[PDB]
Amino acid sequence: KETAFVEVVLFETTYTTGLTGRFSRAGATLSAEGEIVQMHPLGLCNNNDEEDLYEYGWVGVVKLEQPELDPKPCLTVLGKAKRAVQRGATAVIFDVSENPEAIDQLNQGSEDPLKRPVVYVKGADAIKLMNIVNKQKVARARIQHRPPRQPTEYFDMGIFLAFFVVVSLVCLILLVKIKLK
Amino acid sequence: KETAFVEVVLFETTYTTGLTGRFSRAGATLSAEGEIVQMHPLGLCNNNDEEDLYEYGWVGVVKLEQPELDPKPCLTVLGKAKRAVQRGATAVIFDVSENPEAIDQLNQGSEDPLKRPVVYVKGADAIKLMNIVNKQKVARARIQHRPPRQEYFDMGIFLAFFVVVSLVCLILLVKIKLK
Amino acid sequence: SDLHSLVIRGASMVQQFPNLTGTVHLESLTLTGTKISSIPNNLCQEQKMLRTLDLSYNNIRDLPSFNGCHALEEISLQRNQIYQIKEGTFQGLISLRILDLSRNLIHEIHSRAFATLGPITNLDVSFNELTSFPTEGLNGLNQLKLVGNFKLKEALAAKDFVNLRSLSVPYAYQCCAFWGCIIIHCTPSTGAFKPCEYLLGSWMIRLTVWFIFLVALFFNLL
Amino acid sequence: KGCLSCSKDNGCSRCQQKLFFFLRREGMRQYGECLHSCPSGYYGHRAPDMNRCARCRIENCDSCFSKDFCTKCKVGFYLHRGRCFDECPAGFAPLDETMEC
Amino acid sequence: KGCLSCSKDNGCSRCQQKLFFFLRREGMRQYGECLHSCPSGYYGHRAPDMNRCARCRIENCDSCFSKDFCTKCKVGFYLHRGRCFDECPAGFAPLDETMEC
Ligand SMILES: CC(C)CCC[C@@H](C)[C@H]1CC[C@H]2[C@@H]3CC=C4C[C@@H](O)CC[C@]4(C)[C@H]3CC[C@]12C
Ligand SMILES: CC(C)CCC[C@@H](C)[C@H]1CC[C@H]2[C@@H]3CC=C4C[C@@H](O)CC[C@]4(C)[C@H]3CC[C@]12C
Repeated sequence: KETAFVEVVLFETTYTTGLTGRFSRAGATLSAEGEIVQMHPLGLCNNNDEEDLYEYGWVGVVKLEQPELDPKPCLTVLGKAKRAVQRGATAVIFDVSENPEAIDQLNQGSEDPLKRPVVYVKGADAIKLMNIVNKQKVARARIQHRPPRQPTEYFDMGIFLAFFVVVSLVCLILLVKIKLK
Repeated sequence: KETAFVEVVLFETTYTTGLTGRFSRAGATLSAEGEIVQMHPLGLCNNNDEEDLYEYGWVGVVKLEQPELDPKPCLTVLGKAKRAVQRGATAVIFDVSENPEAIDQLNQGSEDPLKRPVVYVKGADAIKLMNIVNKQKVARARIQHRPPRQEYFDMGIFLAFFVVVSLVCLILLVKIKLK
Repeated sequence: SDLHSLVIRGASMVQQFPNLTGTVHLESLTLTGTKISSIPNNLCQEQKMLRTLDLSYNNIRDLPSFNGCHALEEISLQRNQIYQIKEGTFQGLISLRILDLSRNLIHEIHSRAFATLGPITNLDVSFNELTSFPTEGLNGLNQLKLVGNFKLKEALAAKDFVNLRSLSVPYAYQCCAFWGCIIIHCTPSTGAFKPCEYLLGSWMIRLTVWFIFLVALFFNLL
Repeated sequence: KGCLSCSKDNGCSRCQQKLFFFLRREGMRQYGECLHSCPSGYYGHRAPDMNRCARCRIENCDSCFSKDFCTKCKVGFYLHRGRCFDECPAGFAPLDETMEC
Repeated sequence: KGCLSCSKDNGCSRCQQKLFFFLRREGMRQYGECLHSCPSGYYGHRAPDMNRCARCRIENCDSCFSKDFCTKCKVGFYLHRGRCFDECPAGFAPLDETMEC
């Protein structure tokens, strides 16, 4: 559940613009890439037995609306992601900047893991993504697992030596009381 | 020499088959994903004036031929990969199972790194990849590198040398008492 | 003669399989919230083109032979009371993708029970508390989870499973011995406390504890 | 716009009580707005909560009435009851110069 | 068919002596097959090294001779010298009974 430095590509020449977002526990965190295809919160329903199909592979952008606007949503937020993966998506970018409660909706979905990554982009950083999905005709989204490099097994190596120094030094002051006796 | 985790997907329910390869020190090692587009080694030349263009984003598979077969190759192996990225590719997968010298051809050219990953798949693993590019009509390839853990092997040196440091001092204490 | 679907669910009073002596063109047959204990053996004699077969919440004692009917795609037999699986249950059965048997009373799976099926992509045999698990012909599945099988202690062979990607074994000692990460994701993660190669881990720390026990007793007797 | 909410990036999310709700996606963005009638090749489907303008599935149909009944068929097929047939059975007018049967 | 290498994955990767080398793409695989003449919509290009059958860039052409000399234009146009013109100028008939300006 680390950050996700999602970057979009605007080809014809290739201009790249990146932005940061947070992974979610709804699906396993991996790296995926595909054409960015916006969906609608009400378009990811299940009662529609016949829906238009897309090509396999597409990073879907879902702009979440206010939870109080609709009296009864058809499916849960973590259900929309599972429906979208069935449509042939590889990743979903839930713009949760308007429904803050949706973050907890995804984070409680640890009971049933999903095979594909799910990302939520909040704050004013999602405005940049929305402007890209609005202005440019075609773009390409690109998300990568653990975008930074965290020296998890490298930064703590020398901490043990400092831990041992205290053990080696606390015994020396004990000799002072030995000499005073 | 870092391992590459490449798998293919088949839209219909999506069966997934994976295989392993080695990254190369010619393009920045990072994950990428796209459709498999086989490219003939001779089709990636530069003297051509105009050629048909593909949609942006495609993992190209290039099966190298024997070096002695081509006396005057149009471009170097690194040149092939650089041309494909300009063409619109996102991750070029080679097949050096027939031209072993290409690994040196790539790892030597470390002066100008490429923006996108370059992978070479050798041995009998490329046979399975070719049996997929030969049979299936549409495939979907993702390449990834996620090495986790190592986190106790790193602190092992710190823990081990510490005990030697502690014991060598005790040795001298016993030595000096009897003398 | 034109019916395609038949989805009965919640029929919590019927205790007999429905009469289908004239419907031979359905695609999916579903009897979920039921109480059905005897699937008729003469099933593949008709319904020769179904591509789904769901009978989950209804106490089923045993299973018939699905001899033929090579258009069947998915099966699901959960919450049943299937004590045993014979070898002739899945003769042929090409293009069968998903097969669930979770939460039943399975204790013995015949060895020659998965050698004839087609390219199964998923196969879930969970919470059954069996003892042995044949792996003959399971060399194509991408996900196989056995979680509630604490009675099963045997270590699965990794030679049979080649393209497997998701594996959930009862104990975290089969996943580690499976040598995953080809990359394989295992739900019962072994973490760090449960090793597979060396109990002490690295060779450095082993050289340290080798000194401890060597001296903690040689001087102690003195 | 037609509806009331109509967020400036997502379209008109929740429509009114007597208008339809059609998801128009062009390029990448997909948004919807209230419509009085299904535009073309769609069939209105009213509901007590949200009127959905769904998509037709009967082939060779340019304008439908339900999920199975076609109103105006394609320019190459004539219609007999609700379908778009290429063969006109006996006892009926062949085409009447108006693409019917 | 008939070449020197003819590997099972790239097709035949070296023409014989005087034949054209053409890259046939279908589905995903792009196997190189060697031909006597450019099939259609291509123009042969001899060379002392390798005979490449290249693609025409001249507009509205079904069979060409050089990079910019169409031999048989599209049915909707007429050819004056090498190009495919819709308008036929003076001095020559608009069709000459053979789709030729
Ligand atoms: C952080 C680590 C590396 C520090 C290690 C400190 C070591 C070198 C120090 C800590 C305590 C020290 C001992 C303290 C007291 C005595 C008793 C004296 O009669 C002889 C020296 C002797 C035996 C010292 C030898 C050096 C010693 C063992
Ligand atoms: C850092 C840890 C692991 C080291 C463990 C051993 C330590 C505790 C040992 C190593 C050397 C030891 C010293 C060796 C010799 C003497 C001199 C004696 O007149 C008083 C005790 C004293 C001063 C010892 C105190 C304990 C001591 C410092």
